[PDB]
Amino acid sequence: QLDSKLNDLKSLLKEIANNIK
Amino acid sequence: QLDSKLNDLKSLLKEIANNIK
Repeated sequence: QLDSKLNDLKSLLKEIANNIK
Repeated sequence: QLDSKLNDLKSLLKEIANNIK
């Protein structure tokens, strides 16, 4: 479950990367 | 405890993302 939270963080950071890019 | 440190890193990266965004 903690790792799934980390993967959600990964999705969020990818989303912000796409936004800024 | 290491995972909590990783989650603190997650909070920091989210904060910088909000700052730049």
